[PDB]
Amino acid sequence: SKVVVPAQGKKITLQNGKLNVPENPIIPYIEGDGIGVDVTPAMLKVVDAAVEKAYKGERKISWMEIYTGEKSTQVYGQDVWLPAETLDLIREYRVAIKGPLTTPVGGGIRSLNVALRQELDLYICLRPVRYYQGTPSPVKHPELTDMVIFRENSEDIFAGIEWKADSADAEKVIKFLREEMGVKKIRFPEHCGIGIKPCSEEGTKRLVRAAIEYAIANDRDSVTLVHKGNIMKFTEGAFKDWGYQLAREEFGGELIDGGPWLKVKNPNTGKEIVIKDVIADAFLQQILLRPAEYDVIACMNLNGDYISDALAAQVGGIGIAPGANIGDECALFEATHGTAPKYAGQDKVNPGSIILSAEMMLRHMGWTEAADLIVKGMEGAINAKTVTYDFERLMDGAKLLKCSEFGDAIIENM
Amino acid sequence: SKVVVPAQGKKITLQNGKLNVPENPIIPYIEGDGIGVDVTPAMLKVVDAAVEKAYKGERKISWMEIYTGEKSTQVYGQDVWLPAETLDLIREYRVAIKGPLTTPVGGGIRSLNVALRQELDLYICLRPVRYYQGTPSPVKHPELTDMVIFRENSEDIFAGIEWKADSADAEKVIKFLREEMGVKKIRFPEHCGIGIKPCSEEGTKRLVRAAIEYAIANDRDSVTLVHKGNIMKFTEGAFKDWGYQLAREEFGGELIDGGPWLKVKNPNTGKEIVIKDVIADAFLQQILLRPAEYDVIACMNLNGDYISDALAAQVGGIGIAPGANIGDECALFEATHGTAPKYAGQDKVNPGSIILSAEMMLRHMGWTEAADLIVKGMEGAINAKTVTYDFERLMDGAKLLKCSEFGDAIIENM
Ligand SMILES: NC(=O)c1ccc[n+]([C@@H]2O[C@H](COP(=O)([O-])OP(=O)(O)OC[C@H]3O[C@@H](n4cnc5c(N)ncnc54)[C@H](OP(=O)(O)O)[C@@H]3O)[C@H](O)[C@H]2O)c1
Ligand SMILES: NC(=O)c1ccc[n+]([C@@H]2O[C@H](COP(=O)([O-])OP(=O)(O)OC[C@H]3O[C@@H](n4cnc5c(N)ncnc54)[C@H](OP(=O)(O)O)[C@@H]3O)[C@H](O)[C@H]2O)c1
Ligand SMILES: [Mg+2]
Ligand SMILES: [Mg+2]
Repeated sequence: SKVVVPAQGKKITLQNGKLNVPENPIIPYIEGDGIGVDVTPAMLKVVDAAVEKAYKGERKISWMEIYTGEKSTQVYGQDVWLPAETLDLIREYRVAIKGPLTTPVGGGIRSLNVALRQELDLYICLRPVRYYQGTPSPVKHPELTDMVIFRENSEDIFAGIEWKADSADAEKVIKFLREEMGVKKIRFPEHCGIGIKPCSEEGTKRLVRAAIEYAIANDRDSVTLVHKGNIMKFTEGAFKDWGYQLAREEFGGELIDGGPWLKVKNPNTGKEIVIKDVIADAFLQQILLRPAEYDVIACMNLNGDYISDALAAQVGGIGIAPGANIGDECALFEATHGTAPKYAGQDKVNPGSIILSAEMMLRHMGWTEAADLIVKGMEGAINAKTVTYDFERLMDGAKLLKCSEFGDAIIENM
Repeated sequence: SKVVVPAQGKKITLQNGKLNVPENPIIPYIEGDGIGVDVTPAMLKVVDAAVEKAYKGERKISWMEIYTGEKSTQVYGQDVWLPAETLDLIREYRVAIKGPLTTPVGGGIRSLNVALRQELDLYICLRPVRYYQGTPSPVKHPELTDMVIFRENSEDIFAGIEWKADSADAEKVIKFLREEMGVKKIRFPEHCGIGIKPCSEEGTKRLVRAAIEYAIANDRDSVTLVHKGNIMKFTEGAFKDWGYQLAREEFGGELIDGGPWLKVKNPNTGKEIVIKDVIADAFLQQILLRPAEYDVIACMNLNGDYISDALAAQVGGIGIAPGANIGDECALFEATHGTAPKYAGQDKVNPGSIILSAEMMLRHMGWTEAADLIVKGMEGAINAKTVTYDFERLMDGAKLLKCSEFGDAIIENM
């Protein structure tokens, strides 16, 4: 079983919290299915470029291609979707990036995107949403949005703990719930599917710990812990409580008058981070209406997904939203959208998303220089309204660049 | 125990599917907590008015006040929140309307709004969202939105089947799941809260049956069954399947090419209703972006809540959104927002919501005449931009009417 590791580079090492990043590291990349094949090459080009421009030849990346999804079955024999070589390599190599993956209906396989995340314990799904100036938006003021969404990745209904309607198993479960648990509340027990939803002190606390720290480090204004927690009192309602607990405990939360909101004092800055909560259904409105009062946000798995895609449409770029799956031993950055099964190979989709994800990646390695070079190029291209189809078609005379040509525009604006 | 039933009217009867509505019916109303006290009187005024104007004195309503929430404890002794007199009366009287209710933290009581709905088996939460012309909206084209949200009310995580983190009970459940069910997937079993999520053939099918029928009767264009069903395969993924099944089965769905979408032929009209699906997280974007392609929509409990409040902010009026809880033996219309615990008694909040809900109510009784009178008055007031605070404060010189005065403006525009 083999992936040709490049003879040109050196592994990144995690020397106790410190990510030791060499000058020529091996960073693995999973290509993708559909436009993964378009998108990815645009990414490598702009990344390699940002690296040349910034460090004037000193540093560079030995990209190692790994396999997952469609390609895995082709390379490893169709029956293999997520081989382990891939799981080790991400762990071992420390930082990895990926294009879009598809999960095959038919053979009882759960979401490949979620399989990677759960398996590698990448419990922090980091999703930042902000308005690049000149991006055609459906809302009046897309510029008021600049949020950093911290979504729990290892729990919630998203785990995959469910028994099919009428299976002997679901059947056994209902017998348990009613017979033993006293659940006189499942409305129609016959042919009823059951899903399970967990929330631990551990899972929520480790997530919030991460979120507040991001706030302190980047001097953010607040941390909003969202939860549909007045109905789900012991899962979501406990998300809120443990989060507040943590802010008080580990960070020194002072009460803002009669509660429940806290105050965390930013050591490095003197400013005080407001720790507050907002119920999920009411939050979905608050973000269209008073979006300038939210900054960093902590969520469970389900709401995090919903809030990311909701916030990403208002600021236009559903096609340019970046994402990171972060855990303790490694990290996996990714493209947050499909490949569009009709567009593959046509060199037509917006390659923004994967590009910003590499931007996030490059920043995480400590190459802050190549990072803002990429983001500046991005704004350059967009502002010059010489953009890709998805944007071009809502713009008053934008030049229509293809995927690759767009990557180029980014290099031209660095 | 007593509610003074009015000597002035006659009960509505449900004579087998046909709602026999007298000329002077007794329609019960639950006032509300906080602005329930503002809002409600505005409603009764405009309703009584619509009824005078339309039927020229012939018909009228003997309003019977019932009790739930804060008021219940006052009238019935504080310890009683949802007395049964109230539960019978709604059933017996057939149609009831309500203001906002609050649920007390502290005494282990679940949501009063959800208690009523579950208890009376009002399994259809009907939530229509459309743009009244002149309502200050945060999106560029709030006018493209005209959806009728059919949300499942008796199932989903919303049932209240959960065991607190660390309780002996949750503890027993985890032992079951891992020991007996082979669930090597609850990430941190220690101090983990567990919620339960069911979905029956029965619950989803009865909901979709209702939704499509609404489409046929009102000549709607399509029925979008939404579901986060590629991760929740046996609850949400089964919502989708059973729904399609129903459309094929009971309504005669023909396939649109290679699937999965169907075609239901509107008997009364010749037009063909498209039955399609959209995954939940992708739907939350599609509604900001291509909102004109969605019409009627079927949902489970959780997504229905999220989609209602999401759609209601884009079309501005989060404060004017109406709602209906419909079941087989009775129906309960309601105000879909809070009372704002700082605004109560100040005669300041927008009374739209409760007013439209009575509009919906009046329509359901068969008084289609009083119904569009109210909605025409509504548009009149708003268009004349002589509106309430919440609207007035985003309008270029609107006259600032108080709650009551606004009710009046509605009567002035009929
Ligand atoms: N993180 C991920 O890798 C990820 C996440 C979710 C789903 N997927 C997958 O991708 C698949 C493809 O099918 P779908 O079409 O149903 O996917 P989808 O991702 O929901 O599609 C979103 C659509 O919006 C537009 N948009 C978003 N990405 C764009 C881009 N790169 N360039 C231009 N405009 C963009 C395109 O509109 P048009 O289609 O109209 O051009 C695009 O196809 C499956 O849905 C799913 O397995 C992958
Ligand atoms: N269907 C229901 O009866 C229902 C549903 C949900 C919650 N509630 C309850 O109501 C409570 C009150 O607290 P909350 O303030 O947190 O409630 P909330 O309903 O989330 O508050 C929404 C806020 O948006 C604005 N808005 C919505 N209703 C309005 C109206 N009638 N007039 C003018 N603008 C309007 C007001 O802004 P400002 O507050 O800034 O003025 C309003 O208070 C509890 O949240 C909850 O138990 C009742
Ligand atoms: Mg998602
Ligand atoms: Mg709601």
